[PDB]
Amino acid sequence: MIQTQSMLDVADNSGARRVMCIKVLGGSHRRYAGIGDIIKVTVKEAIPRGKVKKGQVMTAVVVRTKHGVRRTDGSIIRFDGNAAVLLNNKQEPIGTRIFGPVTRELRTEKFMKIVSLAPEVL
Amino acid sequence: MRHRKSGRHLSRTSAHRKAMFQNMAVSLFEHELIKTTLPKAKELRRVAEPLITLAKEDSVANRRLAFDRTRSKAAVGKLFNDLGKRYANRPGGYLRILKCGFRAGDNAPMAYVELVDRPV
Amino acid sequence: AVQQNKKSRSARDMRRSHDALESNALSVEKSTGEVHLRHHVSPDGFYRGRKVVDK
Amino acid sequence: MTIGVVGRKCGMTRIFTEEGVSIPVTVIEVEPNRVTQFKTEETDGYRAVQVTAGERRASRVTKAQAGHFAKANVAAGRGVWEFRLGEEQYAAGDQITVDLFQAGQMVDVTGESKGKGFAGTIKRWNFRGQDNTHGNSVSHRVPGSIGQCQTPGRVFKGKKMSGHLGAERVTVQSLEIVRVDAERNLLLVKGAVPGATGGDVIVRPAAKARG
Amino acid sequence: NKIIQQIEAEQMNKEIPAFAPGDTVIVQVKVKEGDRQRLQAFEGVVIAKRNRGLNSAFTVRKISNGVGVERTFQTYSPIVDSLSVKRRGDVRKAKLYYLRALSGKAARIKEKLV
RNA sequence: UGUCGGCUCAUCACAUCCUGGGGCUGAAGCCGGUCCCAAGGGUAUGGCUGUUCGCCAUUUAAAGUGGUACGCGAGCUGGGUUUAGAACGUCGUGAGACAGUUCGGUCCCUAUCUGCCGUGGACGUUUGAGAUUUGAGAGGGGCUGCUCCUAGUACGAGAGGACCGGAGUGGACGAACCUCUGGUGUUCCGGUUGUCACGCCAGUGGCAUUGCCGGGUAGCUAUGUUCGGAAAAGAUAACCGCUGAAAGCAUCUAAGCGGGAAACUUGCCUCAAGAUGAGAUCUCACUGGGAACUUGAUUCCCCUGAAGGGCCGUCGAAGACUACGACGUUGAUAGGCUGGGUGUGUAAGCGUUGUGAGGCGUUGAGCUAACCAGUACUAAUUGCCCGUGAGGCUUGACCA
RNA sequence: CUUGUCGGGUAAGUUCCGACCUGCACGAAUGGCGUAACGAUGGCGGCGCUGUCUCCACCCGAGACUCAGUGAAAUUGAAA
RNA sequence: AGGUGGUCGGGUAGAGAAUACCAAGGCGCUUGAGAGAACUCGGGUGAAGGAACUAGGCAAAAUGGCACCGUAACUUCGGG
RNA sequence: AACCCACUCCCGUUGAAAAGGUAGGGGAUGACUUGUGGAUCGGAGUGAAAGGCUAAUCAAGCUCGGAGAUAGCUGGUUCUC
RNA sequence: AGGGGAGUGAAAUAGAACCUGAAACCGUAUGCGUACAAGCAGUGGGAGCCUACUUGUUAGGUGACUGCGUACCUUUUGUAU
Ligand SMILES: [Mg+2]
Ligand SMILES: [Mg+2]
Ligand SMILES: [Mg+2]
Ligand SMILES: [Mg+2]
Ligand SMILES: [Mg+2]
Ligand SMILES: [Mg+2]
Ligand SMILES: [Mg+2]
Ligand SMILES: [Mg+2]
Ligand SMILES: [Mg+2]
Ligand SMILES: [Mg+2]
Ligand SMILES: [Mg+2]
Ligand SMILES: [Mg+2]
Ligand SMILES: [Mg+2]
Ligand SMILES: [Mg+2]
Ligand SMILES: [Mg+2]
Ligand SMILES: [Mg+2]
Ligand SMILES: [Mg+2]
Ligand SMILES: [Mg+2]
Ligand SMILES: [Mg+2]
Ligand SMILES: [Mg+2]
Ligand SMILES: [Mg+2]
Ligand SMILES: [Mg+2]
Ligand SMILES: [Mg+2]
Ligand SMILES: [Mg+2]
Ligand SMILES: [Mg+2]
Ligand SMILES: [Mg+2]
Ligand SMILES: [Mg+2]
Ligand SMILES: [Mg+2]
Ligand SMILES: [Mg+2]
Ligand SMILES: [Mg+2]
Ligand SMILES: [Mg+2]
Ligand SMILES: [Mg+2]
Ligand SMILES: [Mg+2]
Ligand SMILES: [Mg+2]
Ligand SMILES: [Mg+2]
Ligand SMILES: [Mg+2]
Ligand SMILES: [Mg+2]
Ligand SMILES: [Mg+2]
Ligand SMILES: [Mg+2]
Ligand SMILES: [Mg+2]
Ligand SMILES: [Mg+2]
Ligand SMILES: [Mg+2]
Ligand SMILES: [Mg+2]
Ligand SMILES: [Mg+2]
Ligand SMILES: [Mg+2]
Ligand SMILES: [Mg+2]
Ligand SMILES: [Mg+2]
Ligand SMILES: [Mg+2]
Ligand SMILES: [Mg+2]
Ligand SMILES: [Mg+2]
Ligand SMILES: [Mg+2]
Ligand SMILES: [Mg+2]
Ligand SMILES: [Mg+2]
Ligand SMILES: [Mg+2]
Ligand SMILES: [Mg+2]
Ligand SMILES: [Mg+2]
Ligand SMILES: [Mg+2]
Ligand SMILES: [Mg+2]
Ligand SMILES: [Mg+2]
Ligand SMILES: [Mg+2]
Ligand SMILES: [Mg+2]
Ligand SMILES: [Mg+2]
Ligand SMILES: [Mg+2]
Ligand SMILES: [Mg+2]
Ligand SMILES: [Mg+2]
Ligand SMILES: [Mg+2]
Ligand SMILES: [Mg+2]
Ligand SMILES: [Mg+2]
Ligand SMILES: [Mg+2]
Ligand SMILES: [Mg+2]
Ligand SMILES: [Mg+2]
Ligand SMILES: [Mg+2]
Ligand SMILES: [Mg+2]
Ligand SMILES: [Mg+2]
Ligand SMILES: [Mg+2]
Ligand SMILES: [Mg+2]
Ligand SMILES: [Mg+2]
Ligand SMILES: [Mg+2]
Ligand SMILES: [Mg+2]
Ligand SMILES: [Mg+2]
Ligand SMILES: [Mg+2]
Ligand SMILES: [Mg+2]
Ligand SMILES: [Mg+2]
Ligand SMILES: [Mg+2]
Ligand SMILES: [Mg+2]
Ligand SMILES: [Mg+2]
Ligand SMILES: [Mg+2]
Ligand SMILES: [Mg+2]
Ligand SMILES: [Mg+2]
Ligand SMILES: [Mg+2]
Ligand SMILES: [Mg+2]
Ligand SMILES: [Mg+2]
Ligand SMILES: [Mg+2]
Ligand SMILES: [Mg+2]
Ligand SMILES: [Mg+2]
Ligand SMILES: [Mg+2]
Ligand SMILES: [Mg+2]
Ligand SMILES: [Mg+2]
Ligand SMILES: [Mg+2]
Ligand SMILES: [Mg+2]
Ligand SMILES: [Mg+2]
Ligand SMILES: [Mg+2]
Ligand SMILES: [Mg+2]
Ligand SMILES: [Mg+2]
Ligand SMILES: [Mg+2]
Ligand SMILES: [Mg+2]
Ligand SMILES: [Mg+2]
Ligand SMILES: [Mg+2]
Ligand SMILES: [Mg+2]
Ligand SMILES: [Mg+2]
Ligand SMILES: [Mg+2]
Ligand SMILES: [Mg+2]
Ligand SMILES: [Mg+2]
Ligand SMILES: [Mg+2]
Ligand SMILES: [Mg+2]
Ligand SMILES: [Mg+2]
Ligand SMILES: [Mg+2]
Ligand SMILES: [Mg+2]
Ligand SMILES: [Mg+2]
Ligand SMILES: [Mg+2]
Ligand SMILES: [Mg+2]
Ligand SMILES: [Mg+2]
Ligand SMILES: [Mg+2]
Ligand SMILES: [Mg+2]
Ligand SMILES: [Mg+2]
Ligand SMILES: [Mg+2]
Ligand SMILES: [Mg+2]
Ligand SMILES: [Mg+2]
Ligand SMILES: [Mg+2]
Ligand SMILES: [Mg+2]
Ligand SMILES: [Mg+2]
Ligand SMILES: [Mg+2]
Ligand SMILES: [Mg+2]
Ligand SMILES: [Mg+2]
Ligand SMILES: [Mg+2]
Ligand SMILES: [Mg+2]
Ligand SMILES: [Mg+2]
Ligand SMILES: [Mg+2]
Ligand SMILES: [Mg+2]
Ligand SMILES: [Mg+2]
Ligand SMILES: [Mg+2]
Ligand SMILES: [Mg+2]
Ligand SMILES: [Mg+2]
Ligand SMILES: [Mg+2]
Ligand SMILES: [Mg+2]
Ligand SMILES: [Mg+2]
Ligand SMILES: [Mg+2]
Ligand SMILES: [Mg+2]
Ligand SMILES: [Mg+2]
Ligand SMILES: [Mg+2]
Ligand SMILES: [Mg+2]
Ligand SMILES: [Mg+2]
Ligand SMILES: [Mg+2]
Ligand SMILES: [Mg+2]
Ligand SMILES: [Mg+2]
Ligand SMILES: [Mg+2]
Ligand SMILES: [Mg+2]
Ligand SMILES: [Mg+2]
Ligand SMILES: [Mg+2]
Ligand SMILES: [Mg+2]
Ligand SMILES: [Mg+2]
Ligand SMILES: [Mg+2]
Ligand SMILES: [Mg+2]
Ligand SMILES: [Mg+2]
Ligand SMILES: [Mg+2]
Ligand SMILES: [Mg+2]
Ligand SMILES: [Mg+2]
Ligand SMILES: [Mg+2]
Ligand SMILES: [Mg+2]
Ligand SMILES: [Mg+2]
Ligand SMILES: [Mg+2]
Ligand SMILES: [Mg+2]
Ligand SMILES: [Mg+2]
Ligand SMILES: [Mg+2]
Repeated sequence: MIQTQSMLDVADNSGARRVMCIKVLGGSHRRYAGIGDIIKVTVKEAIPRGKVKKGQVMTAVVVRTKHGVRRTDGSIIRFDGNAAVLLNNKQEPIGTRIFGPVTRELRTEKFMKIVSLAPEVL
Repeated sequence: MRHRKSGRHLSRTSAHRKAMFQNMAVSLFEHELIKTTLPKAKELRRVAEPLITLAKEDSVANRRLAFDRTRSKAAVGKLFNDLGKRYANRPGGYLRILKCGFRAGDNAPMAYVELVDRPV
Repeated sequence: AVQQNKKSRSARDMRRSHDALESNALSVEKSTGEVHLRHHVSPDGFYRGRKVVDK
Repeated sequence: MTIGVVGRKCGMTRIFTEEGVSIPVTVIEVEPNRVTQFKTEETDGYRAVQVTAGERRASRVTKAQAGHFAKANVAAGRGVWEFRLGEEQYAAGDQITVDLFQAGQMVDVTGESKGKGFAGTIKRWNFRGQDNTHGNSVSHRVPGSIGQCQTPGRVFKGKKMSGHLGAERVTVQSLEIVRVDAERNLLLVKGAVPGATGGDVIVRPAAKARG
Repeated sequence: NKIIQQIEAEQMNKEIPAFAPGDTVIVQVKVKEGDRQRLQAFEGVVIAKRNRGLNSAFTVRKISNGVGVERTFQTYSPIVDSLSVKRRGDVRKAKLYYLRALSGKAARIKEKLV
């Protein structure tokens, strides 16, 4: 679960290193964003010649959380950190590569592109 | 809430509650009939009775275990020599509680705790 | 906080209509005819036809 | 509605489906219910059936209840319950088992919830606490204000205050029967059932259903 | 609780070999990506266990692509197709939660040869 | 009669912000504008500032306007303002002043009455008792997004894009629960530092915040799991009618007959006969004498006190005390005991290897709270007190 | 007037830092402008850390509650 | 639970008259017993976040020893 | 550290206390702290200056006198027709 | 400790906290009223019950039910306020 002021690293290659959540989208008074949830972030650290800058406001999808995701047989998968992928205006990834593993809850129509690029899908 | 919980606080810390019942059990083995408050007598049978069960089998490891729980050399010898042989064929229930009124000082309900088969 | 008027005689006696004391369950030992509290050892040291403490 | 069974709550467990899904299940043991009395329009007004289940030792059954239990040769059990039936016929001494239910079959379960003794406004009414620092004075879980100034000048009836989260009668609606066991007299229901293990529960067909 | 025990005992027929915390195990996990049914492998060290009959569980931990991931399996779930011990570990504890703060060579488990 | 703002908790109006129903449009569609009906339920988080406001950033279906001592300090705060200290600008010869700035600056009260939230005692309900009940009445609840199919269809040159109907999945809110995922778990098991003690070695114990820690059973619990808001019926609002004259036409209206909304009455949940209008049903118990009258719903004495209730005891996922629920030897109510389970993690002693710390074996050992099952070993006595002795009169209808 | 205007810092800065000069109403021993070290001094910003907070949960002691003993206080025209 | 001048002052750890566990010596603080509600006080642990709290990081959490390596602007040449 | 002090929070506010306590805080060889004895006082003393302190009293101490100061101001003022 | 008798005394309810022994205040006994009823507690009317004796055109005690009815002082233009 991700809320406002949470810091999470970037699993893309878009030039950003750390982003901060500034809004959880999709409902009034909504509190937490899980894996597969769309959020609004600000870029906190970036590569000198990346394709995003410091202080830039944009949209990301949460891809990897320490809280985890639960399956229908009761099992749970957890990760050692929180990660996101930055998206452009039409809701496609901005980078071209994805670092680290992702989960199968991300195999939606609008995020199937980033499932294919991921080295491993848990 | 207290649902399905065992043990009385008796308005003491956990360390001072443990020392007090250690003393009470040692006195009970030495005199075989003591007088105390009724709530204290009902919590005592969860401490003294498991010690009599342990003394039925005599071995170095059992006697050390009894000494760790009663830091008394006289109590360890009274067990393993008198109690444990007297109750060899007794399946539990080695002490008996009998209500005996109230104290004058604060109107506290009192009880008698004695071993079942005292020689007298 | 304190009263704005003093309580009347009748008002405080109504509050005490629950202050009465109840009695205890007393029994008589069949062997000696001695009165004692129910489920308690008698002042002479008997319970259920047996001598338990003998003072 | 209009007819059901009385049972005991045994506890919770799981059922694993062959496709690898875990179902949370409450186990309800329904000892076969016995019909004690049948109430009709012409002799009681409304229309219902009176039922009992279990056993009760003879020293704990009064002579008024023994005679009632003996008009129907039905023997005495713990508790007596009625079900308000629409158009069903029952005779004294009849049996009602888990056989009126099937797999599927959304049902309603009624029980007596666990009792919290005397609750505060935070736990009972989901109030929100005040500051824990920043100068607060002995007022961390207290309820705050309870009214207004001279206008009305009284506390309104129904105000949310503290005391006794109940051991009350609550009903949970639209629960799915996972398994009906007729030989062990068991109902396997998906979800949670009010009360503690060993409490009395009533299972009835769902009143809403439809959707 | 005597009849819940019987309801749970009828669902426990899997083989389920013997393993311990600190062991390196391989778990075959059933995946249905549509109509096709395949098995996936999850290799890592067992860091926790839970012995509760039908409600038993175990947690294994691994490093995928520079990111640590750990999964808690339900032992008698049909999603766990099979299990096998690859290596045995020599540890003193029952729950190896201290491995979360160790990363590389400091996270190695001694091998129980016999 | 304590004056701003914040927190906590609210309650009402409607001049309606969203959701619902309509008329007109300079309404093609998708969007809108304006007016009418409607108060059921909803109705942001932050940066700055003491701020209410306001401006910004990003949300939302929407971020309503007002009353309530500009609601709420015997509920909290004390940033602002309005004591005493000190300083700047300005004014005054000066003491000093400023409704101009600036730094600092004690917020008391054990609840009598009304009120409200819970929980009992007494009496009554016309003989008394155990149990099950009807429902006059009252409370709770009532929110909404997105996606897909109808259908790239109606509409439109194209761009774009529906009404009506159907399915799925969310947000916020509420209830219950503890199977799962976790938290806690000073009552269970280990590691370890300093020191004191048990004669000493080994092994243990006290104290150091539970000394510090690593795990963790039951119970409790959310962040975990399951469920809910309905559909439907009725009477209506605005609005749309049918037939129809007064008034040869016209006209929803004057007679008559309709459709119609989250509002109202039910339907869903909970309480409920102190509903003194005190209701209903099943079953149970009680079938002796005298005396005085002020001579009948009268009083007194002897005898006889049932059904049942309580006291008391062993307890409880019930509990502030109560009440409620189970049991009291014809007994598994509590403790113990015996098995198991669970947790921890290979005890002590002994034997080997080493100069020793230590290792290895016996050994997944030893110990194990609240859990499961069985078992009268211990404790629930062998008792007392309440509660009576057939249930008034009048009128009517059936029997005899 | 005023949250002056421009720049920096933040997603967003009535506070902060650097400037401009239109100084309502600075200014040279009621000293002017600087200044290393020092300060339980005022303002602003970071890292670490966290129950401050989202949003509270469980546990431990002392009260509160019940029983026995002793036993106040402010207040009060009278109260069905 | 306040204040009150001077003298003595052991062991094991320790720089120490700090601190901890003890010695000689002294004491358990003149109401007790229960039960284990809300709420108040003093504490322990806490999922995922990490100042979003607030007038303000108030309070809490955190750091903390000895030896060695290493250390900036600025400076009144001591410092920092 | 002792010792002297009093910056912050909380508790306490009918207090254990008519100014304290627990947890943190400052100085700690000096313009230091402290015992005993002595000197200065009421329009007077003393003051690293707050109108502070001078026996829980200070923009002029306490005590007894002038003295029953004065009070165009509040309050009260007693049996019957 | 305090009492019940017995004695002294004209009288101990003149008994040493001692003449008389009021009121506030606190009790025990008897009679009538009071558990569906709303407010300055009284008063106009008024049934029933109890007691006494003249046995009801009487005296004493209670007061079901019912009509009216917002204390006193001060100060004021004006107070249930
Ligand atoms: Mg128990
Ligand atoms: Mg106590
Ligand atoms: Mg200790
Ligand atoms: Mg009072
Ligand atoms: Mg009052
Ligand atoms: Mg008054
Ligand atoms: Mg008053
Ligand atoms: Mg007054
Ligand atoms: Mg009383
Ligand atoms: Mg309970
Ligand atoms: Mg809850
Ligand atoms: Mg809050
Ligand atoms: Mg809070
Ligand atoms: Mg205070
Ligand atoms: Mg506090
Ligand atoms: Mg009023
Ligand atoms: Mg409320
Ligand atoms: Mg109104
Ligand atoms: Mg309107
Ligand atoms: Mg509107
Ligand atoms: Mg319109
Ligand atoms: Mg208008
Ligand atoms: Mg509305
Ligand atoms: Mg509204
Ligand atoms: Mg409303
Ligand atoms: Mg309405
Ligand atoms: Mg409605
Ligand atoms: Mg906000
Ligand atoms: Mg501010
Ligand atoms: Mg929106
Ligand atoms: Mg309002
Ligand atoms: Mg106000
Ligand atoms: Mg308002
Ligand atoms: Mg306040
Ligand atoms: Mg205020
Ligand atoms: Mg206050
Ligand atoms: Mg107020
Ligand atoms: Mg008030
Ligand atoms: Mg207060
Ligand atoms: Mg202020
Ligand atoms: Mg001043
Ligand atoms: Mg001048
Ligand atoms: Mg200050
Ligand atoms: Mg009042
Ligand atoms: Mg009132
Ligand atoms: Mg009513
Ligand atoms: Mg309602
Ligand atoms: Mg309703
Ligand atoms: Mg909402
Ligand atoms: Mg759980
Ligand atoms: Mg834990
Ligand atoms: Mg040690
Ligand atoms: Mg020694
Ligand atoms: Mg030794
Ligand atoms: Mg050894
Ligand atoms: Mg040793
Ligand atoms: Mg030790
Ligand atoms: Mg010691
Ligand atoms: Mg100590
Ligand atoms: Mg000590
Ligand atoms: Mg520590
Ligand atoms: Mg621990
Ligand atoms: Mg755990
Ligand atoms: Mg647990
Ligand atoms: Mg309708
Ligand atoms: Mg016509
Ligand atoms: Mg017409
Ligand atoms: Mg008409
Ligand atoms: Mg209609
Ligand atoms: Mg709706
Ligand atoms: Mg409707
Ligand atoms: Mg009734
Ligand atoms: Mg009523
Ligand atoms: Mg009835
Ligand atoms: Mg009987
Ligand atoms: Mg009985
Ligand atoms: Mg009890
Ligand atoms: Mg048996
Ligand atoms: Mg038992
Ligand atoms: Mg056993
Ligand atoms: Mg095990
Ligand atoms: Mg070994
Ligand atoms: Mg060994
Ligand atoms: Mg050990
Ligand atoms: Mg081995
Ligand atoms: Mg084991
Ligand atoms: Mg300004
Ligand atoms: Mg400015
Ligand atoms: Mg600017
Ligand atoms: Mg700020
Ligand atoms: Mg700033
Ligand atoms: Mg500037
Ligand atoms: Mg200017
Ligand atoms: Mg100047
Ligand atoms: Mg000059
Ligand atoms: Mg000047
Ligand atoms: Mg300067
Ligand atoms: Mg200084
Ligand atoms: Mg200074
Ligand atoms: Mg500075
Ligand atoms: Mg800031
Ligand atoms: Mg809590
Ligand atoms: Mg406690
Ligand atoms: Mg008492
Ligand atoms: Mg008392
Ligand atoms: Mg001193
Ligand atoms: Mg020393
Ligand atoms: Mg020191
Ligand atoms: Mg000490
Ligand atoms: Mg000592
Ligand atoms: Mg000594
Ligand atoms: Mg004391
Ligand atoms: Mg606390
Ligand atoms: Mg605290
Ligand atoms: Mg704490
Ligand atoms: Mg802590
Ligand atoms: Mg713990
Ligand atoms: Mg945390
Ligand atoms: Mg953590
Ligand atoms: Mg951080
Ligand atoms: Mg902030
Ligand atoms: Mg804020
Ligand atoms: Mg604040
Ligand atoms: Mg701080
Ligand atoms: Mg903290
Ligand atoms: Mg601290
Ligand atoms: Mg600290
Ligand atoms: Mg520096
Ligand atoms: Mg000073
Ligand atoms: Mg502190
Ligand atoms: Mg201090
Ligand atoms: Mg010094
Ligand atoms: Mg010097
Ligand atoms: Mg010097
Ligand atoms: Mg100095
Ligand atoms: Mg000197
Ligand atoms: Mg002198
Ligand atoms: Mg002199
Ligand atoms: Mg003078
Ligand atoms: Mg002077
Ligand atoms: Mg001066
Ligand atoms: Mg002076
Ligand atoms: Mg001054
Ligand atoms: Mg004096
Ligand atoms: Mg003074
Ligand atoms: Mg003068
Ligand atoms: Mg004169
Ligand atoms: Mg005078
Ligand atoms: Mg005057
Ligand atoms: Mg005048
Ligand atoms: Mg006056
Ligand atoms: Mg006067
Ligand atoms: Mg005489
Ligand atoms: Mg006399
Ligand atoms: Mg006399
Ligand atoms: Mg005389
Ligand atoms: Mg006299
Ligand atoms: Mg008198
Ligand atoms: Mg009386
Ligand atoms: Mg009456
Ligand atoms: Mg009525
Ligand atoms: Mg009244
Ligand atoms: Mg009259
Ligand atoms: Mg009369
Ligand atoms: Mg009258
Ligand atoms: Mg009258
Ligand atoms: Mg009136
Ligand atoms: Mg009137
Ligand atoms: Mg007056
Ligand atoms: Mg006036
Ligand atoms: Mg006036
Ligand atoms: Mg006038
Ligand atoms: Mg008037
Ligand atoms: Mg008045």
